[PDB]
Amino acid sequence: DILPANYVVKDRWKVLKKIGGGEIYEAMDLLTRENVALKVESAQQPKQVLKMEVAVLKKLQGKDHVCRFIGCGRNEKFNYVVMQLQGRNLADLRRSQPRGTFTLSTTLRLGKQILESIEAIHSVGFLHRDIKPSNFAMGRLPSTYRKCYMLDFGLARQYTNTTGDVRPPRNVAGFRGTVRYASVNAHKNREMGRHDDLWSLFYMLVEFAVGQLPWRKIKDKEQVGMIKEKYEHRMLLKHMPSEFHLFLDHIASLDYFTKPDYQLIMSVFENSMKERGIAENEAFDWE
Ligand SMILES: COc1cc2ncnc(Nc3cccc(O)c3)c2cc1OC
Repeated sequence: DILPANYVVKDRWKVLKKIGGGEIYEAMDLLTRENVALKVESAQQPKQVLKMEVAVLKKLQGKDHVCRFIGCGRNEKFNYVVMQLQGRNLADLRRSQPRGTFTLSTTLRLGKQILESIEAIHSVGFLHRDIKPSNFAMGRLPSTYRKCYMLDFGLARQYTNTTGDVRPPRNVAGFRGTVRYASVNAHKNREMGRHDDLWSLFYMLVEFAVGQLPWRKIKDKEQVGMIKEKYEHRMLLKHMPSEFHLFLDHIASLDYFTKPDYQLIMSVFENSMKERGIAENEAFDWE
């Protein structure tokens, strides 16, 4: 641990505990009195990622589904970022379910919220590249307990320049993220694009509603990729709503350069809800 418990950052943020490990801590804000999330990076670290995380978090201020930026700093021993602390993550909430599945109501409403977060990061010129259940968390306040938040920009990459031109893909781009929700393109070590974050959303939603993915037990990265490539994705949609074939067909047609049709995907969730009598004001499964 970079920071021991009770350490005070800039005479304001007192360390309570390590939440996930850079390193992420729950801290006490001695000025405002609320608890906050505090992420640190050792100043000696070769590849410096938190400077990029701060840039992403700063460009997203105003958009829904992002933590409020509180502060940041650099010092001789560490670099740090302070942000609004969230609550329960989607991976822990799903494993807490009696069958390890969410209802279609929860799944569809989480899908809408995550897609908005995905379109938001893409609208500021970044790819997330690590879309997975544990990188999304519900709020911890009366005003945020039904809002889903996008977390961890440690694997993000700018896909544009200053003029909004799509930057050239590299010939090979070594994939760094998690295996389970990675698209086939990511497994092939090809430059990831906006469609690859949408592929991850698709695998997440299948898992939420079904409780498992076919490659779940496989640990070897290469084996998972080979199963995914050969796997008939239509078979994943057996117990999923019918419109998801439009979601799957659309993302399968995209390439690195092509801007996705976020409204086509959003209609897929909105029409699946409407055709089942699902309302926005509905209670989530953990409630
Ligand atoms: C209570 O649990 C958590 C609460 C969190 N609250 C805020 N941000 C988080 N992570 C985050 C957000 C933005 C960028 C970044 O690098 C990391 C959190 C992570 C948690 O789990 C570790």
